[PDB]
Amino acid sequence: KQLSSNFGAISSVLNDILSRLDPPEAEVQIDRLITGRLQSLQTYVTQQLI
Amino acid sequence: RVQPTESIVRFPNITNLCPFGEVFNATRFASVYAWNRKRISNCVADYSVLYNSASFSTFKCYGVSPTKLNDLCFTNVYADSFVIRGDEVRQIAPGQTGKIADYNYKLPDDFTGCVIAWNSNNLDSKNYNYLYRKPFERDISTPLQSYGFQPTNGVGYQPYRVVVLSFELLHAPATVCGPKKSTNLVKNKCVNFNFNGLTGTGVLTESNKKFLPFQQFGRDIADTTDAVRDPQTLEILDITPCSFGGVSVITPGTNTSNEVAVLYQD
Amino acid sequence: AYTNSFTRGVYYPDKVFRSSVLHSTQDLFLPFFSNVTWFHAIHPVLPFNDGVYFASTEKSNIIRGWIFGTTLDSKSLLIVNNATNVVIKVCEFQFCNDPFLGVCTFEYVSFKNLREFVFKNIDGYFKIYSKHTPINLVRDLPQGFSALEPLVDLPIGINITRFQTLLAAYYVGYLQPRTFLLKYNENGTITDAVDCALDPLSETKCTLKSFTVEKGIYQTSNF
Repeated sequence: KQLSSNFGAISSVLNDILSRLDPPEAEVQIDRLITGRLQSLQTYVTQQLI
Repeated sequence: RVQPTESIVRFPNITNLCPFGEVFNATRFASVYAWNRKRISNCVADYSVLYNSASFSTFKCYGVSPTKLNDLCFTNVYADSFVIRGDEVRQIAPGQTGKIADYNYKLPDDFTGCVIAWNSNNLDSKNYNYLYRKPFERDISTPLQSYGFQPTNGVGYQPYRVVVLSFELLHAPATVCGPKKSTNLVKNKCVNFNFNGLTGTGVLTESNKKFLPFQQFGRDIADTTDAVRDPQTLEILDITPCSFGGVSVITPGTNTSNEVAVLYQD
Repeated sequence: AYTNSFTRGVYYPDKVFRSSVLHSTQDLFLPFFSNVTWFHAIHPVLPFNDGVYFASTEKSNIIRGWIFGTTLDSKSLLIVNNATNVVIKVCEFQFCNDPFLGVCTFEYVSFKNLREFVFKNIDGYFKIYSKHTPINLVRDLPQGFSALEPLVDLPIGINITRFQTLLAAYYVGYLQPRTFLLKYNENGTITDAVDCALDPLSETKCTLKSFTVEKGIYQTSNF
């Protein structure tokens, strides 16, 4: 379900951002998505180890 | 990862050239308080004609890119046609306020579209026909101040014709497509499919899913497209992802041999 | 008079297929068991507010359409279902004081029956959800659930605060921005719904994301 979170992006779909935007803005939106999914994954891995 | 064997560009069987000649070469434009909204539907719309035209004073796409405009198919396209003062060009943007921005024409913050404007000093100025004072509020109740457009005035006082190309995003069967050549639909292969901008990679199989007729594409728990409907053949096709697994090299050590065995994962 | 709205007023929030998933969504919905107003036409201009639930148990389809808008007379939407064609115009038609049927930016040309409609406008886009089902009841709205589906969306750009139903009783409700947990079946149709702010049982059901809540104490919201 945390895949579906936008984290401030225009969509949670990566391909929509890649197909809609030029890379000077699409890299920023993708950067927000990597930040959100990486934080969610690190939280998950922390729960996994505990 | 199983690599994609081919690619599929799929667009519906529409061949209609899209009427931008009545929009951008119009003999009359609306006022900013009584702005002309024209619905655009069911056409092959080439926006690179508008993007490569050097007669336009500005070109500001926000939600998409003008290079990607022909790559996407839109559901509903509306051209907000109004004649405004060139000093209020910068008011046509999300999250602003002004005489035209907060009274005459309010534009939404989450706006997905492009705004095109150009000078009309040699067309509209001679004139006081164009007047001024929630998103898209066309209040025409009369309290209304007119524009003093003359051709001998300054650049900030020249009349400028502004077209706001708003695009409704794809949550539905779309109708306003770009100039994309449709391809043949290969089944049971990892393909780089494209259903009106719904790009992706997977195995296209036949499905027994029963869509509602107002629905373009299904979705999954992970907000991913589980199924699509082909826009040229009314059938429901699942998208199974390409078969993927990790690579695990069994080695007895380089102290014994260099012969390895490759275990693929699941 | 008044009738019980029961479980009705739930439509499809989007044009996206889902199946076998308990999807929770938020949109303008008619709340569960709300106090909808009974109108009868044997032996009226009503407000619009924010979204209108409609329902009409028609024995012979006397009710054929509605007039929407703010002033509703030559200054407005209009649906006319004459013979077997639903003729719709958005013209500023000269309507009557009590507009009735005998025995221009848009133009469209196409108790035993329950015809339910949901009328709302989102930034001028007049989204209409509709569903017709056969019934056998002469008294009121029957206790049952059936989803409504979007068929007509019109970017009218028209402010609407009043509406009037023209003609087989009818019932008028109002949509509210309430969170709704919907249950899609194996076939992808809405079969069951939960309002997330009706009562603390349904608040517990919305919190746990399940239509079955077992024994225990469950923190739901903040008083």
